[PDB]
Amino acid sequence: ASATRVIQLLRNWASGRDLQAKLQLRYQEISKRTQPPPKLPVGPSHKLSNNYYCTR
Amino acid sequence: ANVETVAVSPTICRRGGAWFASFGRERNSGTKLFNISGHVNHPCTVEEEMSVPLKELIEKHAGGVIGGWDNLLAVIPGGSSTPLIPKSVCETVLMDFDALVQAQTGLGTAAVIVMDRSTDIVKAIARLIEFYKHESCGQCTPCREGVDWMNKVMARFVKGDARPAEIDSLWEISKQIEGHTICALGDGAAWPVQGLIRHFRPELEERMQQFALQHQ
Ligand SMILES: Cc1cc2nc3c(=O)[nH]c(=O)nc-3n(C[C@H](O)[C@H](O)[C@H](O)COP(=O)(O)O)c2cc1C
Ligand code: SF4
Repeated sequence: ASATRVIQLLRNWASGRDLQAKLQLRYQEISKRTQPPPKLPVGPSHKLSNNYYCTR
Repeated sequence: ANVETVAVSPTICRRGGAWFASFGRERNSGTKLFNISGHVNHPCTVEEEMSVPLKELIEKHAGGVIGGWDNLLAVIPGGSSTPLIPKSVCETVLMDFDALVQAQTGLGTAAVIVMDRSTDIVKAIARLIEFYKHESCGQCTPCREGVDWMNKVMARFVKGDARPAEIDSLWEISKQIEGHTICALGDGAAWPVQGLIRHFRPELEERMQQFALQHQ
């Protein structure tokens, strides 16, 4: 946050806890809005043999 | 009836059934015509007693394998429809129905095709599968579709494009053709790939390995 240190002290004394450690507003620690592409594995029934449907 | 079966009958009648049954093992009676072709010094057609061992026939009537008996790679004993057998089996196997059935290869038409150690076995089996693809009548679904499918798969196997898992897939595909068609042409197409996979799987695997390593 952009609050001055006196206001930080007043907030921490009024609430009784250090508010600057755990802020309600999220600033820059969240994930990027652009992500690399995924790969997404397939599954257990994607075999080429020994995979007759009557057995599963 | 086959022409050989019809043609031997008057001689059997004249000389008696006992004379014909004196040759060969039990339930494997009589004489037989053999066509030895492929990698032999003297490919030919001969008449011989039924249960003659394969090695004796090859080295006596066909002049032996080209380059010596130690140069032998594989033998197709009864025409294209029979599974091939490696050199280790041909040392003691006999040329009749029962012994070749116990060798998982069958006697067929007694047409021996000899492939030496300079043979690309995958290419030979793929050529046989191409023959069967060109000879299928197309009537029933398993032959009409699956034989073409196996032809494409074996063509890719020859280069090495495939992955090892596909080998098992190919096996299953053949099993889906055999016993599910109108006539026995489907069986005759399924059996050669089964023999090739049974006896020469490392060759296919190393071909795929070399293709992958060459093409990143
Ligand atoms: C695809 C296919 C092709 C065949 N071609 C011949 C052939 O060209 N000549 C032959 O004698 N039998 C051929 N047969 C086997 C015949 O069924 C066989 O001739 C017939 O059963 C005669 O029986 P026999 O051997 O007791 O005389 C073929 C079988 C199949 C499945
Ligand atoms: S198995 Fe026989 S009947 Fe069926 S498509 Fe092949 S040749 Fe025709």
